Amino acid sequence: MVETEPVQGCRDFPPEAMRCRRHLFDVFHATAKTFGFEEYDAPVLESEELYIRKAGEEITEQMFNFITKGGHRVALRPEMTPSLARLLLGKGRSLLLPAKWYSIPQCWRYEAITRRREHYQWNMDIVGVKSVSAEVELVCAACWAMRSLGLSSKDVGIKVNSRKVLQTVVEQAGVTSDKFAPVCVIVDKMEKIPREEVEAQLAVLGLEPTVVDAITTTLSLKSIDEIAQRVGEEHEAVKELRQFFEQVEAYGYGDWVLFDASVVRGLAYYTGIVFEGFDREGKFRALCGGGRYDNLLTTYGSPTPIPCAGFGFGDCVIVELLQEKRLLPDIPHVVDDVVIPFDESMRPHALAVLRRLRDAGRSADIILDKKKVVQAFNYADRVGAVRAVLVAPEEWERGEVQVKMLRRGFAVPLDRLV
Amino acid sequence: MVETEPVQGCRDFPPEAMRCRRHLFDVFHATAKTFGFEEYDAPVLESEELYIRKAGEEITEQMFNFITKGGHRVALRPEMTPSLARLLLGKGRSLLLPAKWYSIPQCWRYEAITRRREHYQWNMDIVGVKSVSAEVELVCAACWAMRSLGLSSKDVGIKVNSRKVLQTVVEQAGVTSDKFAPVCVIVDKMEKIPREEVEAQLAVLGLEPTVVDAITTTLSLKSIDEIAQRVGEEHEAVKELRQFFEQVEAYGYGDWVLFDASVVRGLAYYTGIVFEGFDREGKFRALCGGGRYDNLLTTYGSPTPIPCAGFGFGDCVIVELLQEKRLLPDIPHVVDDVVIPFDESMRPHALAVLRRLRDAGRSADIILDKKKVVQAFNYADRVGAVRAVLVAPEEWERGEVQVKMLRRGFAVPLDRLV
Ligand SMILES: *CCC(=O)Nc1cnc2ccccc2c1
Ligand SMILES: *CCC(=O)Nc1cnc2ccccc2c1
Ligand SMILES: N[C@@H](Cc1c[nH]c[nH+]1)C(=O)O
Ligand SMILES: N[C@@H](Cc1c[nH]c[nH+]1)C(=O)O
Repeated sequence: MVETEPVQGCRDFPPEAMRCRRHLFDVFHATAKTFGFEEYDAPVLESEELYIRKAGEEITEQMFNFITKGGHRVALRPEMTPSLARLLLGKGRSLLLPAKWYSIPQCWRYEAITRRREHYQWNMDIVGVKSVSAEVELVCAACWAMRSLGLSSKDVGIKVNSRKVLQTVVEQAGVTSDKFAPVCVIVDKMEKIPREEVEAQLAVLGLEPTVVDAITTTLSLKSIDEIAQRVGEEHEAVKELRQFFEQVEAYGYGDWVLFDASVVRGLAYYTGIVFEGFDREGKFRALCGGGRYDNLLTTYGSPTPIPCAGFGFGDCVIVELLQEKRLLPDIPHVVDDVVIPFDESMRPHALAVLRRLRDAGRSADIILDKKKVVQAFNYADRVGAVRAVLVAPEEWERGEVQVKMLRRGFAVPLDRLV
Repeated sequence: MVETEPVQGCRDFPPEAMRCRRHLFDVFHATAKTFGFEEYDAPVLESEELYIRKAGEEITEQMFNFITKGGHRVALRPEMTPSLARLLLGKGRSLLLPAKWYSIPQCWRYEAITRRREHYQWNMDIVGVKSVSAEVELVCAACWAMRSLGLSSKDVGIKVNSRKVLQTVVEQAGVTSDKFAPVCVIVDKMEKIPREEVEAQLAVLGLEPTVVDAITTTLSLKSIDEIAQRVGEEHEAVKELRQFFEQVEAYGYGDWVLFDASVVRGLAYYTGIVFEGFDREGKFRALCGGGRYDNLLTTYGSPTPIPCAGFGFGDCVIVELLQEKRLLPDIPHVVDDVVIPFDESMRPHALAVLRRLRDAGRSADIILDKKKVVQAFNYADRVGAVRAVLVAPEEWERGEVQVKMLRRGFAVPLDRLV
């Protein structure tokens, strides 16, 4: 007896579960199409060199990696953004900007807590757009998908902030910019852990209380006005946030978005606006997350800087949420027609009827093994047949077949079936 | 400058290539729906124990495997069928038969020839059907997909045979059935390599010339009648083949299928009918391949035998074929509308028009960065916009917007856009 359970921390998708998965993914695809993005994909396997960012990120701590027999260090992608940029660099100047690329890759992490080791992540990125109009498009896409699954501005939101704010606090206070990204990582873990633990974890990177307290204060500012008092309306993070909120208002999604100076995200490459989907009952971790990352491509060796922004939207939390709101009922399998031979002698004919139904775009099954009509009808019910088509010898001589709608069973000519 | 090329032997799918991939996969999905199959999926990662079959198969010689840090021996699936059976066993008696399951998994092999290490394989299996009516359904599905891509009975075919034929030759000649599966593996490599090399490779497994010559002769029989002379019409492989050909005839695909006693397939678990898609110009390797495998589930420790049959249909050869026949032209990207602000002051309004178009199911982009109208029109062309919608201040005061079909530019009220 072989092991039926899957590999540690992975998921099987038998039909029922796969229909839930499809319900979700169809939304990601439709939203992408609505917003005008183009699909792409890259190998699940990447060179390990692609991810070592030296910022102390939780994503680079828990990487599912190994060695090919041929010696090359490779990894199951923990995320898609580095792969995207690998494609964008490959294209060079034959890349046409602006580009709006999306994908639904499965991504992989490794842990000792026997926790999931995989998830599917919708990725949406806009490449080659300087202005916050891209973030606006991105957030609006996030919200569209959410409403498409049947969530409202009363159920979820999008918290927004800009790392440029903290960028200045750290620059003015006298800390070399190399220390910045690792700080964002530490400051991102604020609600999750104590306050004295963060300040000690910051102090470890060579930062005195004056410099640390400035950081504490600026995360717990509640408005843009308060950000303005702290760094002026002159500040570009302020103009960007104002423009961002103005454009999302105009698009019609003002009720979905709000400012939150605590939001930094845990990844290193974000440089400007950042955002984080959340549920309004405070029950769940983030629904999705993204931001602007203007330097990643410079860092990958692009001769000229390429502005980007995008987000990830995982398959785990959104499902947990939809399930709580009872917006993910099991959809049962359907099929238009189940062709039923009265007996084996009728099989050849039933096969020609089966041909016609399919030829006309209908979905159809035919009873495969020898079985009684009554068992065949039971089978039709089980598989969600809208209609049973009985093929009996008597009707066949007349050029007819019996048809029963499942939601007597009337005689019908061949030609009127379709 | 980071490495832009992907990992050895894998493929990137930037937008253009991904549209080809989608063209193909949409066919696999539609054919599956037409034939009434249900989608499933399992982890790309499986325990290594799942594949060691001891038959000398080329698939188990070239397996892309490695060790998790946690010690477990795991592998990137070289095929889907063992994973399917893992799911089917997990379900036990809550599995409803007959079951018609399909999937489009990426599968992985390892080689020293720096050759592809991955492909996408459409898998279609019917579970819980004793009679050849399943193989009929399977082959007909194979052909449907092929015609759906625009191939004809004049371009490709399906060669059919039954391993039960060789089963008897080997049994009558006095060879323990353990030697059978390894023979099928060797006999499958017949066209690819010399004849004396196969007979020496057979002799290595403890088989004298009398027993070997029987095998040689029975592969090069050209008709079913000749199979009948050799093993009688009594024989069930003969009744099965006759029934198979009769049912495919009746379905309307007689011209696509033909008998070929050389066909055995290279995998161990096939027990009855087997089949192999081929192109009629003799140019390419197999388009797809499948068969009946009635014992795999017994072998996996099922308390009672579960009859199955199915096939694999890869993404490599079919593409090569379609490309030769010029049936895979690059489909360029489209989008319904590109909303164009006359200038930045018009952006808020353009965003509300963008809302309306999307709200109505249209796909739409909006000019994201600051740019001239003329550049905006050039952009609209590039991305396959069917229609440009210019939003100017003069028209806006009237409650109008300018609309230009891209395959003057007339004024239109907001409400008539959609
Ligand atoms: C329920 C939340 C969850 O499973 N999240 C998750 C799973 N797997 C990965 C793999 C790689 C990166 C992130 C995640 C997140
Ligand atoms: C062009 C044919 C081809 O690439 N075939 C192929 C590629 N990759 C795999 C991986 C696993 C098993 C089979 C194949 C076949
Ligand atoms: N890869 C990021 C999401 C993202 C896409 N684009 C920018 N950020 C994440 O894992 O959260
Ligand atoms: N897994 C088989 C195809 C198959 C599916 N079902 C039965 N056979 C192959 O790799 O060729």
